Amino acid sequence: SDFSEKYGDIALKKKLEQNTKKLDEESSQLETTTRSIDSADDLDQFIKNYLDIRTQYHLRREKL
Amino acid sequence: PLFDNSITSKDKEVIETLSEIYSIVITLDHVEKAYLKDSIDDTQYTNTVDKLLKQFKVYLNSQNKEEINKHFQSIEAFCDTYNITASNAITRLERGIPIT
Amino acid sequence: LNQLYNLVAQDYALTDTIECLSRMLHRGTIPLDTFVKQGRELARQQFLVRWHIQRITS
Repeated sequence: SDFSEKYGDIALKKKLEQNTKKLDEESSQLETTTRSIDSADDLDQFIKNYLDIRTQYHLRREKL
Repeated sequence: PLFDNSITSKDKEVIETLSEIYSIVITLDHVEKAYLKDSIDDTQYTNTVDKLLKQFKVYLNSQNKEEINKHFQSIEAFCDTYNITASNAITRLERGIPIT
Repeated sequence: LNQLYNLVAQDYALTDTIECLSRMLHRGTIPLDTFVKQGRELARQQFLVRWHIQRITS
């Protein structure tokens, strides 16, 4: 009740950490995935997703 | 609460306007940087910039101009009111010409 | 409550995207103009977000 408590803090702090790593990691790879996008249809879908993603990054980062 | 349910129909149009003024400023600043890293070439740069610099003056010198300067005054200022960083832009703006 | 919290992320996120677009433009990926269009459409969006915070943070 006392330990489990102060250890719920560590409990999350580590797993969130990973997502963050994971997300930034992703956006770098996603940048490398950059092709013959003349499809302004697909460029938008790339944007949408990068944006979408980054939102999730900062949101997490924020917590801590 | 996104839009205040007591925000003038005419005001809604004014926000939309600022959103454009903003849009110009931050965008321009990049263009310029890109040109100082050759990414874009002169031919390209001078048209596009000139174009922007023109567009800007128009937004302010729109019919509903009062409200602009009003809640969102003289420009170097408005750049601070909003967390906006653009050390190039602010020179490309206050000087109304690109290549010089 | 988290209405703002969630919004905050957007402002940063957008900034991050536009930066990326810039990098993309530098390495040629997009034509020198598509950048402007896509860029402005993002910035414009951003402004609203930022200003939207002013509503709350005021």
